[PDB]
Amino acid sequence: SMEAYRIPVTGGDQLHTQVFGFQMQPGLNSVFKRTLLGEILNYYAHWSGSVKLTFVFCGSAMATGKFLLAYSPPGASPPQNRKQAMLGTHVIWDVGLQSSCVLCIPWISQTHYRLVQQDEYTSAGYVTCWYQTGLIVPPGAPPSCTILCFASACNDFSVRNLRDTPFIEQTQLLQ
Amino acid sequence: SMEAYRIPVTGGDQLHTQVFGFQMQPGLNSVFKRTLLGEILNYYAHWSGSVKLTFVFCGSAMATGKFLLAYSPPGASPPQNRKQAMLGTHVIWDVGLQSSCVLCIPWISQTHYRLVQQDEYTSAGYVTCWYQTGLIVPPGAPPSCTILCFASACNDFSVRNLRDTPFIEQTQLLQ
Amino acid sequence: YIEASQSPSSLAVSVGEKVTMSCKSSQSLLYSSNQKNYLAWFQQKPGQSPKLLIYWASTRESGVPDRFTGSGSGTDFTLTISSVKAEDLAVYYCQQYYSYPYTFGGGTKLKIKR
Amino acid sequence: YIEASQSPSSLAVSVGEKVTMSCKSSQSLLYSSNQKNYLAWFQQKPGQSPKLLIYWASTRESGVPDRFTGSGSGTDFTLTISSVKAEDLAVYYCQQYYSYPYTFGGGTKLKIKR
Amino acid sequence: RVRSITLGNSTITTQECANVVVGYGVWPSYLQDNEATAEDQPTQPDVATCRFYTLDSIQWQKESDGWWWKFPEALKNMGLFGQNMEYHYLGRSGYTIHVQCNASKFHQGCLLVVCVPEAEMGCSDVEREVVAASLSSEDTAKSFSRTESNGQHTVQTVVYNAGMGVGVGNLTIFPHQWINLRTNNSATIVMPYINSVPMDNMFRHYNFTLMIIPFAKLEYTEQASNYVPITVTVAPMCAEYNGLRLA
Amino acid sequence: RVRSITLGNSTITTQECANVVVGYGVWPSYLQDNEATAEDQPTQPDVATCRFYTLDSIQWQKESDGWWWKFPEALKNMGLFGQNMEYHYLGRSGYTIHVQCNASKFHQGCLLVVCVPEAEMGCSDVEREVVAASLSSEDTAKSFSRTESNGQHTVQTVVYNAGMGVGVGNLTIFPHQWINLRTNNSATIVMPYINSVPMDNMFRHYNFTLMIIPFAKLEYTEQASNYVPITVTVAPMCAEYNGLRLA
Amino acid sequence: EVQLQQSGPELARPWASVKISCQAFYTFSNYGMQWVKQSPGQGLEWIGPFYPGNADTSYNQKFKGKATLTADKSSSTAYMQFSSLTSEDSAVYYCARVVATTDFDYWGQGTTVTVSS
Amino acid sequence: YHSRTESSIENFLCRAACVYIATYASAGGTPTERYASWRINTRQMVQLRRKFELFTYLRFDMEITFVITSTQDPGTQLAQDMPVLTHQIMYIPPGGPVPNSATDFAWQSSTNPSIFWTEGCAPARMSVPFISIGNAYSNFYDGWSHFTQEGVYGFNSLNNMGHIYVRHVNEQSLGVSTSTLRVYFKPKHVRAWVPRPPRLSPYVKSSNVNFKPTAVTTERKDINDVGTLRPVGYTNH
Amino acid sequence: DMEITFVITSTQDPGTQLAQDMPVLTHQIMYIPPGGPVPNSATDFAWQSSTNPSIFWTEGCAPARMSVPFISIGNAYSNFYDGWSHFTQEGVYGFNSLNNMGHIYVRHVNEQSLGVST
Repeated sequence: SMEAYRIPVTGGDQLHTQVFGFQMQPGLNSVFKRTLLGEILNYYAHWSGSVKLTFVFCGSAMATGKFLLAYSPPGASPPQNRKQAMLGTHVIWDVGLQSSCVLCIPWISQTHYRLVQQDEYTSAGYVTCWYQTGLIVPPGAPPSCTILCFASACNDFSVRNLRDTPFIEQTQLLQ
Repeated sequence: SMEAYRIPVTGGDQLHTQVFGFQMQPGLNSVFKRTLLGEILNYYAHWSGSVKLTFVFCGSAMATGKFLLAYSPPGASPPQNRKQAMLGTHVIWDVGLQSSCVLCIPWISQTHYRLVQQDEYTSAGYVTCWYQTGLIVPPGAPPSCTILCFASACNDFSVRNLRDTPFIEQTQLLQ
Repeated sequence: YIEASQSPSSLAVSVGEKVTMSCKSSQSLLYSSNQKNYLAWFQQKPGQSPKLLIYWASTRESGVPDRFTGSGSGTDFTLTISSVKAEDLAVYYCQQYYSYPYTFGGGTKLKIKR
Repeated sequence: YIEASQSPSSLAVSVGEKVTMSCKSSQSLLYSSNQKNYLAWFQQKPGQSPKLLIYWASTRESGVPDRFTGSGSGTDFTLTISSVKAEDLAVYYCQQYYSYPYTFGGGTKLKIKR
Repeated sequence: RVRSITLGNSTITTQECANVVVGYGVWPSYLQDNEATAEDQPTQPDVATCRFYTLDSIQWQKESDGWWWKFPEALKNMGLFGQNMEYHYLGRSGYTIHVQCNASKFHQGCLLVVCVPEAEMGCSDVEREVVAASLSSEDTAKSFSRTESNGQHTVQTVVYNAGMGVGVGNLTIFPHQWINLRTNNSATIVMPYINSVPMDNMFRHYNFTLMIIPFAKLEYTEQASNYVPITVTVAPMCAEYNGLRLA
Repeated sequence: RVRSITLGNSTITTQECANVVVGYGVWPSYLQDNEATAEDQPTQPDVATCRFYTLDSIQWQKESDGWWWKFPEALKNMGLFGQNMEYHYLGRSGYTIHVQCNASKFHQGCLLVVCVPEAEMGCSDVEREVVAASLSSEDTAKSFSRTESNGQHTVQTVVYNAGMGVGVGNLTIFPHQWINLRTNNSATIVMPYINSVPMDNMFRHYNFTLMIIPFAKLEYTEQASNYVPITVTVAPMCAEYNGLRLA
Repeated sequence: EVQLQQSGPELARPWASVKISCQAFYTFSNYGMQWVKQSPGQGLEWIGPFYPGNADTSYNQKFKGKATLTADKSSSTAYMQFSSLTSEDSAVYYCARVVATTDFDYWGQGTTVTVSS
Repeated sequence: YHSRTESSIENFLCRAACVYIATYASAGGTPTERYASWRINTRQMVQLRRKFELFTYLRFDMEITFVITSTQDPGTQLAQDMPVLTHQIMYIPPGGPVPNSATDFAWQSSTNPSIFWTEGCAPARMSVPFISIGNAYSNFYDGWSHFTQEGVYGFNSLNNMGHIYVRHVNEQSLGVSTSTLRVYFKPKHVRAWVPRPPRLSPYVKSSNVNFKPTAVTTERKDINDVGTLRPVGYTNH
Repeated sequence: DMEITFVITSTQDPGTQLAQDMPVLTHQIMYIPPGGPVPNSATDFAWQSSTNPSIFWTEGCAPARMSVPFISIGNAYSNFYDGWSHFTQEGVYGFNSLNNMGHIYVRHVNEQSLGVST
């Protein structure tokens, strides 16, 4: 369905619940492996660089609120509540002053080349979003909104050891 | 055992007995064939140069005595008593004034290249050590000590005709 | 919170009959890096302190009789006793020590059938 | 390590007679900044889980009958029961929660005299 | 129109062109060599203390009365600032308070945001004394009340006396700002360090109190959001602590 | 005559005028821009890593055989160095090893102190394989043996083969020093970073092994100390770690 | 008066890992979880505390280097691992919980770990 | 800030790929079994198709290498001693005569370059330049063949490359000699234009762009479900 | 750098149905880099992979030679490695994955109907 892309933001009164969260591993994570970046990266056995994320708030022009975007380094654990997320690396994004928020996830790794076919879970980094406050609307605006997420490449990347993609399966010849 | 390296120096009253003695033929003599010098030389069919020896006295700082180090040329016989050793080429080493004694055995040979696989016993030269006096210690020091011997290369060597070492025996392939 | 469900009822069988039980966990209990299953089958004598039977689901605790054998890989976890006894009356749990919190099982009374 | 010594023997008295006990601690158990005594008198029914009587030596636990009164300041710590009962059979400890480690007491059986 | 601020390289905030109130006229600054009653030169942590700490949003409703936060207690559990509070003994820091509301053009109301230094508060029973649990939670707003409180160890919470025993209408004497939803939507207050000694303990002394009080109640129509969210952000400025090393 | 060294402002050490051996001729240094196979610029912790870490003393007796320490594992629990080992992923550092004995003029003996890079060791049962617990303890010396070991997963500990399968008499090829109690009393070895990659994991890779082996046994008289204490001190030099911040 | 459960008593074997879990009915902020050793011969001896909200784990010197502790706060299950298991360590392991910095309020249910070699 | 030289179009598209494997006999039989034919196209090998259909327009030269391996055939009247086997490989440009049988006249046409190859030497190679009327090959064409808005949809006549035909030169009287051909294809001096999103659905037809609806990605447990987790340990205490 | 030379010598095989006249024998030699597909049988698909350089050689000529450069991720081969494969301080001891050199696979190109040719 088309509901895959729309991150739902509900109104009402969500105290400090988590909006969304995922792990930063393009090419291998189920979220990123089918985008342009992941599908280019899948062709190369070795790759490295920094990944740029953009968040856009599709909602009424009269809606106001805040969100907390938290990023944890490769060796850490995802925050469990809002207070732990605040004490780490975070940015408070206000959807009244600004409509889009950019966030450039960097690359700190022991070697100089990551691999698509690597077993390195909980060693890739996490990005989560938390309800700093609720969504406030005047009488007449819809109470629920949507967030759209874009991911792409930063200035610096390297790729090595070209290899066949795993997305195509059949080795049969057409006709 | 580890007692291979320790040359024993006994106290008591040794009149003029011999401490140690050996023959100067690296690569073939049982003493030298397993050191760094001998094991490098064993790879080469032809070799020549001068060999440096260092003697170190591991003993109490309160011990005093003398030793006589005698070297005989390739064509001669090893000295049988102290007087014959004195009349040849000798050095008197005092372990009270000095702790280590260096001795550079030279190379006088008819051709210009010796061979590892040569039958030239009693034509290689001998080095012996004799009790010039006894070992004198104060009350409280141990009466017996140890000498350690180091052998190595001098500035000038030549090696020719690389060949397989005899130390490895099996021609079987591992697994 | 991660919990696990034991069998719906007790053993409720005769004395001297081999009993097989299972523990349904609500999440994965295998750490792929070490291939270790973090769960144990417990046993508490009524009125005294509890004591487990087998830990890691593959290593029987020292001093435990050979009648108890724990198995089960991944989310499922089972146990078998080839000789049930009337003096082994206790409450059988399947406790997990994988991550916070260390939640217990559901309980299993050794009832009377004789 | 910090431990405490209970009375040399059990109560060993008749049923219905008030009993007084003391717990000799091996070190000070008062924090002068807060004037708090970190020790409690425990009670374990044989075969079940233990349960204390009074904590802080001056605040009786909620739900505890008025028969138990804990006292003692500084190293010493005492307790009194104005009515001993035959159904209160347990093992009485005087456990301290002042600092690592949380050491227990010595034990006190409620024996039979009737 | 809009401006972005990046403090600590980990925090991003957005503001519009609005008036800012600089405390009592002075700007927060480090301690000079003129004033001191101690020896060890203060260490100056600024890498992580100077970043935006966004507190939880609150809901402004029709029957709400007001809220207060005690500073510096409000940042006890907030990241590295709390660690410096725990590890050190003496401390000094000024703050920058941002308050932002999110209301459409169809709502109405009027808020007063003040910063009261040394806001000692009374008790409900005039004979007893207050306790430390009723004065302030860690980072949760303490609400005022429309009617008279009757607890034993609870701060009197009648809104029109502000808990300090003075008329609420005269609170404008302190550093303050008005958030009128008709025109304004945000307020900023820069508060320096105010005390009679150069340094003091964080856990012992409450430097000041932030009070948000609505004078004009919130009103709206049936098909509209039932509340208005208020967001408060704090960024410490010029923090100092004593020294832990031998002379 | 005597010299005092103060590294990290928390450590004091005393030495006498003695010869120092600088590794393979090179001196420890930071990573230049020439060599790299990664992107994030390394962070350089030097405030606390560069200080003297004195390990426990050992007793040299008549029938002792020798000891070895695996580096960098030997500093796993040693203060801030262990924290950097745990928190980071890649690392690089050189070391300075001080070895000091305390023997009177009436004792005698002779020690060899070597630094073997990549000292892979065999097993007692030639069919099985060694485990990580038998290779090295945290910061406790692992002893050699006079006779042949017969364990299953234990490193062969015959002293004259040094566990590596080579003659112990030829260990002088590596950076080394001789401590002859007749003349010398201390040794110093400065060891740079030696590997085929610029950075590697601390817990995965054993950079090198420090071996102390007596060739001349300890001898003394009846009314004398039964042992000689040996003290080993390590001070990391030019430590680097990867970066934890976004580009 | 809140109940408390655990993994349960299982008949184990020597040198076989036995994890004794413990359920929870509270939160995980500045509280504590620990155990004891219920053996008539050895009396009562603690084994190790776990502190939710504090990230602190300690062991007794009598089992230091032998036993380890782990827990998952979100999963509400706390582990108490043990290695080099003996046959005389059998006890009715009680799960003790403290909702305070210094107290002992709620006790466990009881689990047995007796083995037969 | 490491190198990007491996991601260029040349280093990405100039890898030789096996694009055809066929067999043919050297003696009596059905005539269609005595020669091997192949129409040059990039739409039959799905792995190479997915690489060429990242761009809308392409321009390159073709390098073709033929690997030929022959063996004896079981039966009666086996050849006791045969001199050598020679093979003829013919490239037919678009519009040239195309054989309908072995031993035909089109095999001797002067407009068809041919290679005569003897067993034992190095594999035969040829190179074809950019042979087309237009200024580029087009992987995707939206339109018709005739202007009546009817005909074959998606077919362009401006990207024909010819045919390859292989047969046995020798005439064999004793026995049969089966042979096997493998074709290795490589683009050179590649230029590409107008990049496109890579395909998601599996291929169903070599001539069409038809497909079955496919999910946009792989399923996940929950929106805030990060991948797996780690158990408590010495670091986590 | 590696230089590899292959010396191949073939002879007829005793049995029944000996070949009376065979044209020539051709051999295929394939070098598989680290991470390339590796055949599990003769007449497999990996034999026709475009990433594996191959040499086709006919009987009678000079021996075939190839040269491989320094193919590795690190900056050197290491004869002795003290460490583990995983960072858990467990796995295979003394094994380094930075000094893989590939594989060499040799087979007969020809398909032989009469007799065997070892």
